Amino acid sequence: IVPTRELENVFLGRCKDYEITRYLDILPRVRSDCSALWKDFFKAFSFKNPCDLDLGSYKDFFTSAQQQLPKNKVMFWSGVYDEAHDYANTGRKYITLEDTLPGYMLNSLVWCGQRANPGFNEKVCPDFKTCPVQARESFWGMASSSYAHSAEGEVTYMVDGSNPKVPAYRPDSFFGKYELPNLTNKVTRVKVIVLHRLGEKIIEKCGAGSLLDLEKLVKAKHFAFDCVENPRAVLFLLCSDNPNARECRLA
Amino acid sequence: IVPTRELENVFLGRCKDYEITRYLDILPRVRSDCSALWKDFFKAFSFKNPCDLDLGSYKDFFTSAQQQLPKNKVMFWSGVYDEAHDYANTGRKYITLEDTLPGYMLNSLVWCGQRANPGFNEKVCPDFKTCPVQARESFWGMASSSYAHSAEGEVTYMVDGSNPKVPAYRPDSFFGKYELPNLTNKVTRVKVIVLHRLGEKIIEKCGAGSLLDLEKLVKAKHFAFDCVENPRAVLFLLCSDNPNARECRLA
Ligand SMILES: Nc1nc(=O)c2ncn([C@@H]3O[C@H](COP(=O)(O)OP(=O)(O)OC[C@H]4OC[C@H](O)[C@@H]4O)[C@@H](O)[C@H]3O)c2[nH]1
Ligand SMILES: Nc1nc(=O)c2ncn([C@@H]3O[C@H](COP(=O)(O)OP(=O)(O)OC[C@H]4OC[C@H](O)[C@@H]4O)[C@@H](O)[C@H]3O)c2[nH]1
Repeated sequence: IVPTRELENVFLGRCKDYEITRYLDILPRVRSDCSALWKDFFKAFSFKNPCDLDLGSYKDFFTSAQQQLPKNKVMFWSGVYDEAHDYANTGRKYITLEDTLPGYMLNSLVWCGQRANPGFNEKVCPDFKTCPVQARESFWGMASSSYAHSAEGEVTYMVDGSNPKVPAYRPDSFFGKYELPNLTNKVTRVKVIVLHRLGEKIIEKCGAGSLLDLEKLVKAKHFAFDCVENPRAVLFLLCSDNPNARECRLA
Repeated sequence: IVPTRELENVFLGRCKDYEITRYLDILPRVRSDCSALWKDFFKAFSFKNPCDLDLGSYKDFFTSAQQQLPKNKVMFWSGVYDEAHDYANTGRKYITLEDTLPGYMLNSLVWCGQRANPGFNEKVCPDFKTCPVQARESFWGMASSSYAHSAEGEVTYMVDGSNPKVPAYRPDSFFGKYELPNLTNKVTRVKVIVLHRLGEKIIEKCGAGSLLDLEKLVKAKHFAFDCVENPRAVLFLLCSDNPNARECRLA
């Protein structure tokens, strides 16, 4: 795995771009400036073995970078990156982690520590299947935890109901590990959107299988629950990429 | 209008973000430094009255920032910003100006010259509706000229076929003034997509009115031509935002 070149300049430029021009009437600005956020992010991993991290490593960075999130708008997603982010629509309909400042800054980036100067590796990072899980998930797991902990009102969760190999809800996804269990009593309701991919066998349904497990967990955390499969607004987005599909037939 | 804050920092950050991380497998990198782009850009408007620009002003910036564009994937749009960009899909289906380095760096920014130090106005810029035509259009007009100049193969032009106040095709739009005249013999075909917004009345149709004007122009420059109104992939995208529209009735 190749680390991102010029990591600090990419971080600092995305940061400033965001601060001044991104999600302006959608998410609040952070108090800390871009240089103070870099200091917190860099110290989490710098000057240490690339596997020497834990879930507390970026704690100071996420405290500085966390934004209050708009009630009823927070979305989580598993196995449907593209469909969830198309539907959420750059913050216009829902917020995803990828719209928040830290999620926007680090999305797709690749970085790791080293002990020798300059304290990070610009040549290679290890396959993180090689590091303990708490190190491998130190950044995105704490991102998901801090994100979910800030959610208020109804939350939305979009899942894949057509994957034979991967249940729609599973406790070991980032959602199952970091998000569902970290929703606070300021959350009222979990609304599940199940994707039934076009022209494919339906593997999971509302009220059965892992959606029923998920329903039970939601009610045990004392929230309301509802679930829908291909609501129309979402079906039309699917149809846009596959217009000849049977499900998309008009009048 | 209020100008963008920290224009240099925004421009440089967006520049560096793009360079390293954006459109990597879709559009080539430019040879120039972010600092060398900023100098060409700033000198175009700095230390001048705000309305003192013409088509020529930004010439060096656009010569530096110009990327070779993927054959057949170049899209133009008039009056349908949001729908054209949703369908083009961040470069996956088509390229728009806003996906290229200069379009990305300046998209939605506001800036203007002044003559006293620091050479730009950080308080107020005129609605350039106060400036002469060639000064209003100095930047985006020269952007559109240079973009159109680099297209090869088929190009696609999406227009609004439902605006009673503005014809689908206009010789004085950016497309008629800056894009169409600059298509080279490397271009083989102009493919028009007419949008008919849902539950609104139909104003323009292929083969008639201003689209007929456009068809004759295109063929006289020796390009093939075709035209379609709400092709299904675009329709489904319109329906996803208004699923109750009668045009969206499912089988
Ligand atoms: N957005 C992102 N960019 C990256 O560069 C990255 N690298 C690792 N990850 C992690 O890999 C995960 C994708 O694995 P899935 O099976 O499709 O589904 P879940 O496992 O439930 O992830 C989705 C949840 O976390 C985010 C969001 O809030 C959502 O609810 C990323 O989420 C992220 O934590 C990343 N996530
Ligand atoms: N901020 C901003 N960013 C942009 O990327 C941009 N692109 C155009 N404009 C301005 O938005 C205004 C809207 O004018 P219209 O009737 O919707 O369409 P046309 O006049 O045909 O301009 C659109 C074509 O040129 C650009 C692109 O390649 C597209 O093909 C225009 O005065 C244009 O100068 C822009 N303004």
